[PDB]
Amino acid sequence: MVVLHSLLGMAVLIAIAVLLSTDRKAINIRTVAGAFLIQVALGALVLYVPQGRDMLGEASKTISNVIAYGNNGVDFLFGGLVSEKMFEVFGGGGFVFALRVLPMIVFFSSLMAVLYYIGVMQLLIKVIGGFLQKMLGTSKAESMSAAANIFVGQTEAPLVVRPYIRRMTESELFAVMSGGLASVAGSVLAGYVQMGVPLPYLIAASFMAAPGGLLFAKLLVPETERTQNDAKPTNVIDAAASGAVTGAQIAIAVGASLLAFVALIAMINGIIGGVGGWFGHGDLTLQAILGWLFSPLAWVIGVPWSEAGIAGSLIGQKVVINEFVAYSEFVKYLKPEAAVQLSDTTKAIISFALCGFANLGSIAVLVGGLSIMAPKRRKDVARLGIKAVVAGSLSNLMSAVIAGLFTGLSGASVL
Amino acid sequence: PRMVVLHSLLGMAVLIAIAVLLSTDRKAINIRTVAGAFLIQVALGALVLYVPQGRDMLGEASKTISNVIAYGNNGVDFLFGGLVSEKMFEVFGGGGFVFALRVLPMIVFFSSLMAVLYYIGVMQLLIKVIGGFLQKMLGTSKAESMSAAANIFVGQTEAPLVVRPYIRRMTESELFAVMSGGLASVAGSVLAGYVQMGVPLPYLIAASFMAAPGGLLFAKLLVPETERTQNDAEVLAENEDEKPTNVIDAAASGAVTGAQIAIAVGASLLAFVALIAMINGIIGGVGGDLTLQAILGWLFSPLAWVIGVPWSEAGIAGSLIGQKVVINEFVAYSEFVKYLKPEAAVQLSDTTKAIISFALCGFANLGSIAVLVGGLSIMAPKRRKDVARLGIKAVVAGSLSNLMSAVIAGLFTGLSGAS
Amino acid sequence: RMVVLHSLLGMAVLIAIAVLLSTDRKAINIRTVAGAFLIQVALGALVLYVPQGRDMLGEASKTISNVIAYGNNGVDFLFGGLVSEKMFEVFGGGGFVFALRVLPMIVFFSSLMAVLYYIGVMQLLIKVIGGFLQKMLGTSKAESMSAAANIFVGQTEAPLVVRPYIRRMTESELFAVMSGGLASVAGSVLAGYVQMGVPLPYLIAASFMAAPGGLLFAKLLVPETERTQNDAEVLKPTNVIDAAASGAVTGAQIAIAVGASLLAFVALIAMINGIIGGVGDLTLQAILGWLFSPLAWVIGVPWSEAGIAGSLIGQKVVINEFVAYSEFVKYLKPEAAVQLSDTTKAIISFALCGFANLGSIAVLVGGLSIMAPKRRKDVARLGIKAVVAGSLSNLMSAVIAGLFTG
Ligand SMILES: O=c1ccn([C@@H]2O[C@H](CO)[C@@H](O)[C@H]2O)c(=O)[nH]1
Ligand SMILES: O=c1ccn([C@@H]2O[C@H](CO)[C@@H](O)[C@H]2O)c(=O)[nH]1
Ligand SMILES: O=c1ccn([C@@H]2O[C@H](CO)[C@@H](O)[C@H]2O)c(=O)[nH]1
Ligand code: NA
Ligand code: NA
Ligand code: NA
Repeated sequence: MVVLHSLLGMAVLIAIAVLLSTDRKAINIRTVAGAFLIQVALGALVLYVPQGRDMLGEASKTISNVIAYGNNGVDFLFGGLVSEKMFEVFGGGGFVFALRVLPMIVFFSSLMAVLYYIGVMQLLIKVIGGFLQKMLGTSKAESMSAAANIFVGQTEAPLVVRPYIRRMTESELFAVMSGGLASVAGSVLAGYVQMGVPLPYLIAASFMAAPGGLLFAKLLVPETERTQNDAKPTNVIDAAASGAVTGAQIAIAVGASLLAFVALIAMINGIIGGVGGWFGHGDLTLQAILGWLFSPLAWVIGVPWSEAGIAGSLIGQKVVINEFVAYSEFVKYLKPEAAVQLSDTTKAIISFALCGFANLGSIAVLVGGLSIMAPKRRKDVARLGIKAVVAGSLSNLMSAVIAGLFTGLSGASVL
Repeated sequence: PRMVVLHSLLGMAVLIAIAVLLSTDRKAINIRTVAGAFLIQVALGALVLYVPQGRDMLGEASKTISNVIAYGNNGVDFLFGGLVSEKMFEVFGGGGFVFALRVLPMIVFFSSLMAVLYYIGVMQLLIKVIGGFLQKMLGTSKAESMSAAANIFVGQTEAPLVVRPYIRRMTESELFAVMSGGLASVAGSVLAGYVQMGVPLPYLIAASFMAAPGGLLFAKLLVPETERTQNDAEVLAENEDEKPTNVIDAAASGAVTGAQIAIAVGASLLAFVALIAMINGIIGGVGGDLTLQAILGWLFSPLAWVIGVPWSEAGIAGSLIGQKVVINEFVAYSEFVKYLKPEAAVQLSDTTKAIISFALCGFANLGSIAVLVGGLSIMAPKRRKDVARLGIKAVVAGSLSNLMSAVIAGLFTGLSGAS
Repeated sequence: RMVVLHSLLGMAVLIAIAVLLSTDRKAINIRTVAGAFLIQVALGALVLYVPQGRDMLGEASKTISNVIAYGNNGVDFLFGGLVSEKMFEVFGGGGFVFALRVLPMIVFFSSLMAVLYYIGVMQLLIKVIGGFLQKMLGTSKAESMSAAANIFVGQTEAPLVVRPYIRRMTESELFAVMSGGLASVAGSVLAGYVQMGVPLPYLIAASFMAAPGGLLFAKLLVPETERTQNDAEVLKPTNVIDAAASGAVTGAQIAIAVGASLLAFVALIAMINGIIGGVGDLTLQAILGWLFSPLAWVIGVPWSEAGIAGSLIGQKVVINEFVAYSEFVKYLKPEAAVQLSDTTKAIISFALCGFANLGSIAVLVGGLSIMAPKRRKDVARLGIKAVVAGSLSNLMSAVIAGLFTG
């Protein structure tokens, strides 16, 4: 039974979290059982029942329209280098990453800046964040962080509650970090889409990341102390421009990091290839090692053993490098001309498991940005780095288990 | 048939009227200043378009800068290789023109070029000459004269740098004159950008020079000088800061600055064009063929007709002028150059194309307010609240200035020039 | 066929020029300068003459060439098919897009060196080579570490290892740091020259000879007249991924600044050539070639090719090495009209391998001041003299090259 394989996976994830908990006898049951109940509720809502799949389908239509609007600005700026004739000439190379993926960071950063300026995002965060604190009993600040994290990046997310950060507790801070590592940004989300990644999965994952982030944040470090209970751009054109420039230099940083990471990985594979020549192989790669290593974890979360090696590589690459490298090697399996055709339930698991910033490199990003908001807490942030990555990774896997289960029930994923 | 003078003088009268009606103190208006500015602007406008000797000078200047832009393209050809080559059109067609590779690098080169010209001492002299001419004829203060004269060549934030010890304690009318002169003007860097997009270069040069008196015109009309202009002896100019080591440093530094500027503009344009199409999606979804371009056009259609555009082509000019004010000139020009193509479905009259060219030539938009507020505060932090207050008024001042030159354009492009 | 006299002639002239421009010729440490000259010509004879050394140099060339290939994988990922071979089937000569072929190498090698700094490899290489230079030349530990570091990294990143010692270091030590930076390259832009076409083994050798050559003319122009510090230490990113990412971002904005500088410089040069060609075929290239022709002849270039080498070296000093190399690789094509000898191609490749130009003065002033702001006045004052020192160093390695080729 699929439900047995999924419930087992959920059991493993929750068990590992408790074993890594700082105070196991201090764990708030109402919070974590409520959080787990919400994440699986949203899971059943968007992936199982027809009404929710239609609502999710309408959302995909809307945001894709927005992405298309962004591409109008991309077509204007980069002319025919993003035209259709690129494939007619360069074939697969017709898809230029730096011109089709990175500019979406620029557009959405400006769009989010406009939405913040109008007052739309404050409303959405206040509503969703309010629902969380009312159900889970978490504080207001860490709750608002999760809602922001659904839409914006891990660094931009706590900005809405940034004066509360310098005084907030150990658990509240970790919850902000975990909620940050569990969720992507809307900017890079459209980036994944332009690479070929299924949009509806990314939407659902972004919403599930908020309670899932809180789930493993209250499991690893439950609230042991007292909380703190309480309660600019010139014009709209300035906000749009300010967001564009911000998203521009972010995109340059992202594009430069990927160019370096990919090249370094190939360099490592060259080293492992030579040294591994005496090990009886020589054709060994880092991808295979990660896949062979993370193979058990892939099988636990619902992936068949035949594809557990593949899923292991993608999950492995995600944590040690980033999600972009993972998704870049993942879309290669989504091609209809692929030698190895993945199952539908597998693709859903991976799509949810990979949707997160939880990696070794995001730690320094957290440290830098979260310190600018709270400099005296900088030592605390860097200390909770690894544990937060774990919390974020477990949140992604929880969403993956839930996803693979509901696709095993009534399946759906267009090629 | 020579009724154009009536239609033009009407437009001139309307533009000056709107200014006077929006003035802070109508009885404080210095007639010798505003009549001088209007007379100078129409004199320059006539001279370069009308008389043969003036057309030759504008043509000589055009050929000079055209060669400069060509020199810049050598660097572009070097850096981006064949992505800016001729066979880009043989392959991609119209899409062979890559805006990021054809336009933005010109911002880099000219920013480095102007850095060299400021280093040799050339630009300080030109500003000192033209600025001195404006304080003699218009009676405006020394500071606002240098700023207005500077704005002809450089940007709105870079221009007041030559008078930055004056900015701290200058009056509102002077402060408003600096802001207006910056909004009614362009930058030589982005000017070369418009040229590559297809915009007529001679019109740009003419509009750039008319920006200074036209700026001071509506600056002294909206906010006249009711206080004392500072004298040199009373001002102590706080020291120094960086001066570039040598000419190679100056060129390299200016290039890097122009590079990050080109990045900021490029990203802003990607966002703006996208957000515009997103608004068209919202409107088109709520309303069907209704777009923001059409609304802005239908809205500014009368104002387009006032300045001398035929009603058949008034809707188009309305969209372009509209898009300029609410977004920027790059978006306006990008839509304008499509009407300049020989195989274009919609064909405009020669006089209309000129009117639009001059009307669009200016930084007068809602975004430039925040640009001024930022850069002008770095020079004088105590005046930041005052700058932000006069933001909208100054944009209007810049708009009226650009429109005034456009009226003059249509009037003297009302014959056989066609430069 | 004994150009050994012509080479020794070149060495003599260069050293003589250095001595004449010195502050205190009576304070020159002979053991230091003769040692530095001895080491530089020893390295030359090792990697360019004797078989066992050419092999090691060839192996290092092969290794780094593989590293470069690994970097291109990341480049192929980012910029897709605009770096494919189809570009040549379409655009031909223009298929080679500089901004896409060369600049991203700076990003990759700035991240890689950041990793090597993180692992602890570079700290070891600096400590070993630096200790070798303080023992043989008698130079202070700090200025030896900086010179050794300048082999791998840039002029502003090299003194970062001896950063706390810069505030209290002497006039001669400071100049030696500046000279070491101007006489040397970075591994980032080194891979950039390789992608243009410039022979990798020459770039390898030149980068290693840069350190003792820099120390040579630094202790010649301003010898140590004060008391120094004896012992010195080499001496943060959260993890290796942070270091690799940070190095990439730094290299990115660096690549932006470099590319923009080239676009301007190239365009400004074409503008000057347009001014000169006015009525009221002479170019800035030819003029600089006409001026630096004698100095090109002294270092061992045949007079028939002295005009060409003069332009290239001339452009290097007044503009930069990228502009110089970009017009030098045109002579390395088999389809070129003017062919050059193998010895000349080696001479120019070594002479142009350095940041020593008029524009690098401001770069030194900027970065070296961030490390020691009270010494900013001293750095700017010694700017031109340091450019001379770096230039003479590159010329020395060029003489050594032309000598040991054959
Ligand atoms: O808005 C963003 C986008 C990216 N990143 C960082 O960049 C990596 C690649 O997108 C992510 O994993 C994350 O560490 C952020 O912190 N915020
Ligand atoms: O040198 C420049 C170029 C552009 N801009 C700003 O960027 C907008 C688009 O060019 C202009 O309207 C102006 O606000 C400047 O301020 N200075
Ligand atoms: O790592 C580097 C690379 C370049 N440059 C500066 O940039 C110029 C062009 O590469 C060089 O001459 C030098 O002045 C540095 O300072 N450090
Ligand atoms: Na997020
Ligand atoms: Na201006
Ligand atoms: Na160096």
